[PDB]
Amino acid sequence: MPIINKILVIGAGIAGPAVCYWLRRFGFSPILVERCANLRKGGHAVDIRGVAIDLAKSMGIYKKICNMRTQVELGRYVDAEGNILHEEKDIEILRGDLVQILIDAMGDVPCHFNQWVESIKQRDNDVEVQFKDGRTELYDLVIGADGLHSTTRRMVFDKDEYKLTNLGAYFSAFSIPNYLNLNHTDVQFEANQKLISMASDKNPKIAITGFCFRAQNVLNNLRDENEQRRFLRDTFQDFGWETSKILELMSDSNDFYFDSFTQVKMKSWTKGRVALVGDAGYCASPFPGQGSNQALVGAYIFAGELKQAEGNYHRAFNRYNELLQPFVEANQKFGVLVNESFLSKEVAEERSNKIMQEIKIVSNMISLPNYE
Ligand SMILES: Cc1cc2nc3c(=O)[nH]c(=O)nc-3n(C[C@H](O)[C@H](O)[C@H](O)COP(=O)(O)OP(=O)(O)OC[C@H]3O[C@@H](n4cnc5c(N)ncnc54)[C@H](O)[C@@H]3O)c2cc1C
Repeated sequence: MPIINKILVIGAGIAGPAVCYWLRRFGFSPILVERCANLRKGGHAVDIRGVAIDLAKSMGIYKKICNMRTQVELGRYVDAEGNILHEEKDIEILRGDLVQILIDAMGDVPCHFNQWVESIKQRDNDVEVQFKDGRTELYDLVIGADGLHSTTRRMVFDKDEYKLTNLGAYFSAFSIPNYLNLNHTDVQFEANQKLISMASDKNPKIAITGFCFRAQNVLNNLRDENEQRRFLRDTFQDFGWETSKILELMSDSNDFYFDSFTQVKMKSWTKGRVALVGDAGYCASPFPGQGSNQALVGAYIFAGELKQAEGNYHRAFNRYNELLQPFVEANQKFGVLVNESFLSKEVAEERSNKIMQEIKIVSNMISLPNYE
């Protein structure tokens, strides 16, 4: 039936650039748009596991990813005065490095920045997208790759067609000058169900920080970056160790990110000519560390099923939904299990090791169909 070619992909994270790669490789014409003025490369290291590694090999990015893998030599745990409590010592790679690798591998896929989708209107034979500058454009399909808080999901699906479950924890990531001269070293301070960390590895001039904490009934409006910064500053006031200096340097950080630990549950990730890929449809929260693997696997399956459906997008979408659902369900379950213990050392480590082993295993329990 009618050929599908022109496809809008909204968001340039992991899922968006990955699905553009596979759509273009399989003979479609994806167009990538991003709301931010440039690529957002902030964020902590991610773990590429299992069949996603085979995808990286097929994508010709495996060697690049191995070359960019994290080299941290020393984990260090300290108390509020900086006394050392303890020291320690699939691919782990900084999120931004993976984003750039995927963008680079994309080839000739137009990538547009500072783009604001206002509305998405499904018509008989296409989807009409209006942008906040008044422009209207037509696409055969539209893909939300826009993350946990997906604008696309909100425009396309009714509120009773998705459920966000906030698990009661929040995290932040941002970069600062490496003022403690950490050398391939990660330092972490934990107290009172809060956590702060700082690590310098890839770049000796820069340290990436992270914050983790639990909160309930948040009064603040956390959709705004300034309110996020404010809530973080207020939560960690008087926390100890290096928190004060880190929060001071945060004012000049250009890669700030803040979010909740939240799972997205939907009976379907697709509606008509619209599909969600990655956190937009299936976020499992950071707890199991599967966000990137889900994005990479979902991208491949989405594009493959579309290729084989030869115009029948509803059939492709149904198979996409069905084939990825078991992996997502497993990941979300493991996320909830991790939640139950997050914020004796031996018991805790033993329980954590079992879950991580099981996460590693299910990452290898996906069949990747042959689309070529
Ligand atoms: C800057 C950044 C930092 C992150 N840091 C961490 C971290 O440290 N730890 C962690 O566990 N997870 C982090 N995440 C989430 C993590 O990347 C995801 O869990 C997953 O790995 C990949 O999901 P995704 O590609 O579907 O969505 P995301 O990586 O969230 O990417 C979404 C992309 O869509 C863009 N976007 C959003 N709305 C619109 C719109 N209306 N129009 C166009 N584009 C839009 C975003 O700006 C972003 O580039 C981060 C996400 C971002 C964007």
